[PDB]
Amino acid sequence: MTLLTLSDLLTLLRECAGEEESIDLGGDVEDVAFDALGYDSLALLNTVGRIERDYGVQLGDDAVEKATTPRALIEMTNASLTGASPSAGGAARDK
Repeated sequence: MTLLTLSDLLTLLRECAGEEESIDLGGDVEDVAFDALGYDSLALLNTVGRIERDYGVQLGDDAVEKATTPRALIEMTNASLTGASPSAGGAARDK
């Protein structure tokens, strides 16, 4: 599917919180922790849910844990989209 952007994660977050602007904080909140901008987790949990379903991402369930900033979630998503789904692996020990 299509990767993700800051404007995306922001709006979906905005919809979750119920704000009237994808980026109400202003803009200087791309590298600020969710708790540092005003997000708790419950809202993020919902937003992340819509993303995993809307984008169909699934690199790691713990991605939400490490995800402290928006660039994190977006990174995990963009990484999933760019990854183009997994494939187990393919070591080199045959012919």
